[PDB]
Amino acid sequence: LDAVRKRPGMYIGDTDDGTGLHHMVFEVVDNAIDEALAGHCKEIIVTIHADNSVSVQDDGRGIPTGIHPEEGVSAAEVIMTVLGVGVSVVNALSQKLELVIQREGKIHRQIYEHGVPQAPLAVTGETEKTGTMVRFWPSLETFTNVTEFEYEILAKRLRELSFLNSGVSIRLRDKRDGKEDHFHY
Ligand SMILES: Nc1nc2ccccc2[nH]1
Ligand SMILES: N#Cc1ccccc1O
Repeated sequence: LDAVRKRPGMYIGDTDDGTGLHHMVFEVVDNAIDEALAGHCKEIIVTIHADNSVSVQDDGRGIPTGIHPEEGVSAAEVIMTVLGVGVSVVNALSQKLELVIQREGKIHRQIYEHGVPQAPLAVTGETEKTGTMVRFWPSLETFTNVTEFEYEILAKRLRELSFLNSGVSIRLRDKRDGKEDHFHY
């Protein structure tokens, strides 16, 4: 990930005018849509939190948790840390990122800071549900001037995605002012 950290703009887009900041969400959403497509209920929830973080939840199968035989860490950590630019870029450029995977009857959690895992992916509980959730706090060392998410920019893109990925439900929620949308074709 040091190649990303060296020139963030070349991977995510302009880090001063809001372009890159919003692209962070769209990259995560791309992965969440793929996950939702492979499951039964086919829904994603994008939430803008009051503290300027964003979470993306899917109801897919959960991304794989087993150890990657080459890399020697969880397959989930490989997705988050090894170079559509990929969600590893989002991770590298987030001051904090929380991953939650529900899969094979277990809840798994991991925290990253600036792309660095704070501990290995760990089982924290049992669950009947399946899916993946990522919440990320964009790094204010990287993203300047426009540091807050504009609802309308997210809504515009998610609407476009709902037509293309027809039969995937996309919910957008803003916890700052209560605004919400439900895109479903
Ligand atoms: N604040 C801060 N920025 C970082 C960038 C890369 C790795 C660790 C870091 N801690
Ligand atoms: N959110 C989300 C997500 C789903 C699958 C793989 C990576 C992700 O960041």
